[PDB]
Amino acid sequence: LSHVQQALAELAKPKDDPTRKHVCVQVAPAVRVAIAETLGLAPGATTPKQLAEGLRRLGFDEVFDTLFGADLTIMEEGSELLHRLTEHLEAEPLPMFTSCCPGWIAMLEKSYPDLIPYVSSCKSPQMMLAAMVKSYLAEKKGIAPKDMVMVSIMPCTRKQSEADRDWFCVDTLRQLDHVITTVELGNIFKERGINLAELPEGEWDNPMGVGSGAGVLFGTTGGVMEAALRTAYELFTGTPLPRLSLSEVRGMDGIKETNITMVPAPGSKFEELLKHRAAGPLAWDGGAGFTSEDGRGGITLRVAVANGLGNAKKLITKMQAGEAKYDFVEIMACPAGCVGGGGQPRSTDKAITQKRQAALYNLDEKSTLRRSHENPSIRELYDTYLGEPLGHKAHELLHTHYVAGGV
Ligand code: SF4
Ligand SMILES: [Cl-]
Repeated sequence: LSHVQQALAELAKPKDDPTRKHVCVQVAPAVRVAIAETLGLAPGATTPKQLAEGLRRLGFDEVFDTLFGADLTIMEEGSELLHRLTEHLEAEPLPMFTSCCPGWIAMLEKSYPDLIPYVSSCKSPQMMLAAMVKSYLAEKKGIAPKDMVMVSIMPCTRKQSEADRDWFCVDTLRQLDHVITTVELGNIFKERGINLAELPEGEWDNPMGVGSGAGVLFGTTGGVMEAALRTAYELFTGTPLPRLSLSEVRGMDGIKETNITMVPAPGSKFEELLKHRAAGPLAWDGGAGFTSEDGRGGITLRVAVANGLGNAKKLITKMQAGEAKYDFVEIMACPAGCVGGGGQPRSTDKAITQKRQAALYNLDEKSTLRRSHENPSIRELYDTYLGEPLGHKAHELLHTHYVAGGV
């Protein structure tokens, strides 16, 4: 039985069936924008809440937004980056690589096992949300994890392999049981005569198990990498980080970069560290610093983004050669990123991924910058359950490790 079949079988049990499990779903933004295409419509032609209604009609007990999981990843990865920076300023190495793309993680383990220590220990948004629901939410609702099935809808054909990593288990209890792609889900709806464009607005569930809505605030973060950078930057400097604009790197396909200059906040420990101490296949060059005549030092964070895997191999070679100098690097296996993932609908439109990206968020939400640490649902989870980012409980549920040679 395929994972689609297993999931549908669980949903086929009447809710009052004594062998019926609690079945929940989480949905990626890239799925939400592309699912309209499965009906021959434009990206974003169906609303987030129409999709939530559609999923509920399949028999899902809870319907979650993967963006809640991404708030968790931003919390942990922003903290991890800042921690690595602090340790390096006072003399888990740098540069740091993101860890959300399983295509990258597979290549890392098989082809670059020596780079393992440089990779973020964070789990992906979907795996963080799944770990959370089978632990925190299970406890809150008085439901045994064994009686819980979680499904995720992803634009990606590699997300099941991510979910299947052996140790992503609960206390064979899987944190995330089944991954379904955008097109597979689109097919499920069409086969059941569900037309998403004709559905009423439904509603999301909060993974916290109380209140209404998806448990994510209004607005956009700019994505996990930018938001992790913002978390670190704003704590370091005491000043806001605007939306980033990445620029194409000359002579290297699929690579974009930005340099972020950071002056420590006055009176901060960061200011102290820079002053008090002025003096590995990828050796950190001690970082790119700057100073002024009066002694106001700063560091420039050198950030790169690679799409996709061939292009990433060429970046790594340059990095190892010392020809490319970066402090924080995001590698995505797909040329267009997740909106162009292998589980997405096929279009004759060469610019379909541009249309999908543009429709990801409305102009209203686009104009409002969201910060994960300000989300009351996230605050409550840390305050009452997780403890501190990077802490013992957070590490146990939300972090992971890598296996040289692969799994
Ligand atoms: S970039 Fe592609 S392979 Fe990587 S997580 Fe996104 S959809 Fe999956
Ligand atoms: Cl994810």
